[PDB]
Amino acid sequence: PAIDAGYVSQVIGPVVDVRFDGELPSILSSLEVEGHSVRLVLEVAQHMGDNTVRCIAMDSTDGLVRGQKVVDTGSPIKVPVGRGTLGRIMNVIGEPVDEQGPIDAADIWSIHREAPEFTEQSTEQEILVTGIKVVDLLAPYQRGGKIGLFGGAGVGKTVLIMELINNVAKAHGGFSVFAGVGERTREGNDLYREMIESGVIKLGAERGNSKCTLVYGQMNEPPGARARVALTGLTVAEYFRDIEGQDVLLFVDNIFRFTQANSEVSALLGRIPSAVGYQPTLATDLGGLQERITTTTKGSITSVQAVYVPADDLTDPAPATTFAHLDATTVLSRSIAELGIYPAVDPLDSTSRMLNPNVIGAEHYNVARGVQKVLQDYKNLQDIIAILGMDELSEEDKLTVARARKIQRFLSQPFQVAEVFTGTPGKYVDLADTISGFQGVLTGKYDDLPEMAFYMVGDIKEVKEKADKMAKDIASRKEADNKKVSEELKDIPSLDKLVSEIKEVVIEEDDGLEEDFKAEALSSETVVLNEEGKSVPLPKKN
Amino acid sequence: ALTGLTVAEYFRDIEGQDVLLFVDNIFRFTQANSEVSALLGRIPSAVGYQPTL
Amino acid sequence: DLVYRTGQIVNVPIGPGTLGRVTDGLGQPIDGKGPLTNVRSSLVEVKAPGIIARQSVREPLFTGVKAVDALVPIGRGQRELIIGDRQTGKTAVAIDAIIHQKNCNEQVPKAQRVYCVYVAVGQKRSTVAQLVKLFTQTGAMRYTIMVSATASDAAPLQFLAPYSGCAMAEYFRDTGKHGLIIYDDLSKQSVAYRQMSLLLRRPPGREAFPGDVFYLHSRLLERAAKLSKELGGGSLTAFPVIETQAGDVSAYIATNVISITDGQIFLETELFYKGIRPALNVGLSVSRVGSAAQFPGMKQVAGTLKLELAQYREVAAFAQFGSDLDAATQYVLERGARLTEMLKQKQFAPIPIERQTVAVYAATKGFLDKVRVQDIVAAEEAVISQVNPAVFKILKANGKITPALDAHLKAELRKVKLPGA
Amino acid sequence: MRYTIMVSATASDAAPLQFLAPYSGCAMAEYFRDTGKHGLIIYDDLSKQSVAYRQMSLLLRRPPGREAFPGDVFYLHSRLLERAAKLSKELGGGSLTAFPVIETQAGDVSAYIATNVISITDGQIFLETELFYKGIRPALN
Amino acid sequence: EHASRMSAMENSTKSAGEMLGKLTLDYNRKRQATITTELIEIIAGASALM
Ligand SMILES: Nc1ncnc2c1ncn2[C@@H]1O[C@H](COP(=O)(O)OP(=O)(O)OP(=O)(O)O)[C@@H](O)[C@H]1O
Ligand SMILES: Nc1ncnc2c1ncn2[C@@H]1O[C@H](COP(=O)(O)OP(=O)(O)O)[C@@H](O)[C@H]1O
Ligand SMILES: [Mg+2]
Ligand SMILES: [Mg+2]
Repeated sequence: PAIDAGYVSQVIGPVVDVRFDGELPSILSSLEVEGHSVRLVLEVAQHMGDNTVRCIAMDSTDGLVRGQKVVDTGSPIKVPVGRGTLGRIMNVIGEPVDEQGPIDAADIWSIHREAPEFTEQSTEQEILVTGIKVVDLLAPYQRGGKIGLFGGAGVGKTVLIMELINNVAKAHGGFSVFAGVGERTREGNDLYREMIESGVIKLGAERGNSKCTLVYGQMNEPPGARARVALTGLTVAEYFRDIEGQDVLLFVDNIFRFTQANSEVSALLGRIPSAVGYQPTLATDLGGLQERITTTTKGSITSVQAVYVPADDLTDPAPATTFAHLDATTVLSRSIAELGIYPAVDPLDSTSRMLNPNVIGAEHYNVARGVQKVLQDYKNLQDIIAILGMDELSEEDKLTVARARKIQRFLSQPFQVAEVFTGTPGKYVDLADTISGFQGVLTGKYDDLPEMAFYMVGDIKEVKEKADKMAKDIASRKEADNKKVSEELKDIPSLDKLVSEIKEVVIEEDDGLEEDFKAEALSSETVVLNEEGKSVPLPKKN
Repeated sequence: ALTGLTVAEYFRDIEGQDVLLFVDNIFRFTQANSEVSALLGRIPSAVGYQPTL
Repeated sequence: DLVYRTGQIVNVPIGPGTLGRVTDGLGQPIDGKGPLTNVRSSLVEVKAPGIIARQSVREPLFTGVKAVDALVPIGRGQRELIIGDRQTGKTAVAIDAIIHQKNCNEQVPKAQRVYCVYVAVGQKRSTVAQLVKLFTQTGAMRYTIMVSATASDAAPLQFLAPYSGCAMAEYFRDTGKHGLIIYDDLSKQSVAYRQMSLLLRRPPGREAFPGDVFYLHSRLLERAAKLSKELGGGSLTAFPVIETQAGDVSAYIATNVISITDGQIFLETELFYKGIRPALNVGLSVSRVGSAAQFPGMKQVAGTLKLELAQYREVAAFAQFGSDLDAATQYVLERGARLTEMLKQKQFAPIPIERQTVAVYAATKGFLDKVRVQDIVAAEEAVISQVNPAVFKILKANGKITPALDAHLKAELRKVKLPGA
Repeated sequence: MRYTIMVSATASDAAPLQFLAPYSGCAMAEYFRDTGKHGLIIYDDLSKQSVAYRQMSLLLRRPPGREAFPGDVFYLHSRLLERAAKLSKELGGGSLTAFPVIETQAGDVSAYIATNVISITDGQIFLETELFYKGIRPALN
Repeated sequence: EHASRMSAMENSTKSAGEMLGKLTLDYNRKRQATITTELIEIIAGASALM
């Protein structure tokens, strides 16, 4: 019993060293610390030599003493997988955090795998329509591909990824998985309460008809939990892909927090830092995780990942490494959002492998390249229009400016998840309505309409119906003089008897915060521990 | 760059002749000393060259 | 020197005995009023409440600021960033919120009161002392805890003073009451944590900050939550303050806390020196969590206010300054300037919410179009004084502008003597 | 694919496999150069070999340099690309032509690995992202 | 023509003074990031040896 039990050698933040006297655990193996306040799981990261392993804790390390018994589980972090995880919230180590009881697991799968091999790769470029005009036209999404949403803290990567849940997850026949990695715990409770009323997640006896598994490793967790909760989110999605053969949706709200939390531990693993301050293993940690999210021959994972750019720097090495792992990138811009254009997608920075005329048809492809042509031509004039105004341009270039100012309002779209704080209802735009709507502004069919008629409308039907409303309303200044007459004895009583029908609420003096308060006696002198462990005051020496 | 200079210094000193020494990319002399500088145990100077640049 | 262990993780005294007390970053009082009496020790490093432990933000937290409570509405349990340059009114907004809770706590019942905690990280000790005199001569100190790690204090004391003040504020959240925590100068704490990290010889990242400087603020701000009904239902509202350099909000710590908090209050330095105080950047300041937790009636009339201020920013700086004038949208230029002057407000005078929505109903409906722009702050001060005070009791109690009330509101708004004109 | 070999050390592979795959593929392409045939090698993402080589040297505790790259990262690409030659008639007359690919960040040609391979290779094919969106495909500057 | 050019060039000095004032701060942020970046490259190369 003395063997197969290591003791804590040293604790440096989230990094714990454990010395095993008899036999060392493998790298990626999971450990358990005896006698902690919570269930503290360590995952072996390095063999340091001299019979010590180097581990990363999955919870906080405060309260760890350097003699604590650590038990080897003989396996990596194993999480419950299967249809019993549907409608449940799991943390990084597979514990249920939704207070619905234990998870009825079909299996207990390790979170660490090799990527699926070269012979198990599928080459099937089928489009996935999202109902978003800037997404369906300029950077269309693959039905079984990896999708990145690049954003700069407040540009709308979460509102876009919630609209993708609102648009393509209801129309999907398979199972969704949400990996909340390093995001706001308020958003994880918002998504949970929204998926319960929508019937995506059902509680109690109807739990088997749920279509979503939530895995949450949010930004209140230590960096060991945020570095492995993406691996927990893949493992639930990899079971439905491999074993169940399903088409899986995987939404990873900010995958950058996987990279950032691996940099918080790499300072304490004794590594020399790489470029700007990230770990030297940036490309192989991200490449080891992103290569497990693939469409194989027995199942497809349509993954939509949000990527946070750290200081609106796309050349930062953590967003720049992620660009090579994706089939469709949707780079959102801070400067587009300051114009009020939502979703704030940069049309000259978002790319897709699907934007190819042999995949989406030559009629859809030629419109997208024509939209990007006049948006680039408007960007080439951006400093001449600044320092000299539009009066110095050509008459063939002022037509380029006016058309590009129209389509960048026409790429804007109201969302069904943004209707709560914007008031305007959401617009789902079909694919053929976007290609036909953007033919008309390029050819010149809508040079009659103003620029602001294209702002925040769904279809090209809705820009004509808004151009009328902008000119009925300026004629509505001469409409009528509204008088409110003879209503005082109809149904409105008075002011003074309106005061008498309010309900006075009793204001309580002496707020009474001494209720249920125990108030332990904190004395003046600092109470310390002597060599026999008793609580004594400080001695009178310095 | 010292090997070809030694041939040019023999024609100058012993032969007494006038020499033309063409050195293509003397930058690569300074670059090659930078590729071994951290392995010789020298902490780096400015932009990434050796302290003895 | 001999080092003794105290036996316990780093703890501060929390409880009802912390109200009224000025405190350093470790728990011991500095105001010279004796030790903390009715108090108990809890950890400064508590894991934030999870997903089931929280609920949706439903109840409003009235700031007392007109440009805040109308445009950027803030609910109980929210984290709202106050971000801007130096001397742009960052504290002018935070300490109007603390003073306004003193006015509201004398009218709401016992379980609806808001207890404030003000953490001063890296401030001058004189400005902390001038702030306790403000909170004492107002009476706000009865509901306020004051944590202060000043500029001469050590860098671990400034690192820990937000966590010390949050644990003193988490006493009210965990007991069903409502808390309001203000981390003045959020960036400061990160500079003090950058000092500890570089002196520990840890590898610096971007702007020489450590890799866990996001986790420095994400761990702190996730503890401001609206708890569920099986946890008392108490809330904690955070107001972190971030000072930007030359209005650059794409900085490392600035974009860190923007990607943590729910909304932001961008205070622009250009509007602050043009007399528009509070200088709320209306285009950039959002709050998408406390928008559902807004006072109705104020929600009725500020939907028109931010819609008219939206098209006012379409006539921004090229009225005739750029090329020409059209004189058809002259009306919105002489109305957006009226809604701008409506939201200006003097310092240390927070307004109740039922008197703010009448001042916006007087402006957004058109009862001040005759008033010239020089005398609107005199006009709306004459609106609240001359309209009878019975209408403010109806709008507070009903919680909305009822169709019986806007008849008597429009009756009372046409018989006020506006200055000038 | 009848005439093509494909060496693929992907992103999930170890860092010494991506570091060695340009040399593994060049040795396969050197069979045709050394036997009188003609080869054509494409080192796609040679900017990703230097990142894989940086990971090994930083973890072998070799001291970092410009952008934490090793000091000998010029010699990483100079000894690789100089193996692409046109041999003499006494060595068969065979050839090997290389197309290394370097990805820049926001058009910054002045990057560290970018300026090394520009000074090593004979020509350059510059592809600008602003000429790409003007309809000019291939976006040759 | 001479009096509308006098106003169109006042709007050009105001536009090329707002562009210059914004690009000065963009240079000053890139100046401060540059001295911080190569200094971190020197300490990381010195901590590997010392
Ligand atoms: N609404 C207001 N009306 C008038 N003056 C105001 C208003 N709000 C703030 N001020 C004044 O503006 C000045 C700015 O001080 P304040 O503490 O509000 O700024 P700050 O952003 O906290 O500055 P610092 O970076 O120095 O802490 C003070 O003189 C304050 O009295
Ligand atoms: N689709 C949208 N429609 C309207 N406003 C939006 C939209 N997306 C983002 N915004 C605005 O930008 C903010 C970004 O919020 P959020 O998406 O949560 O940020 P982040 O991108 O950092 O996750 C919103 O609070 C809102 O003010
Ligand atoms: Mg987010
Ligand atoms: Mg201040």
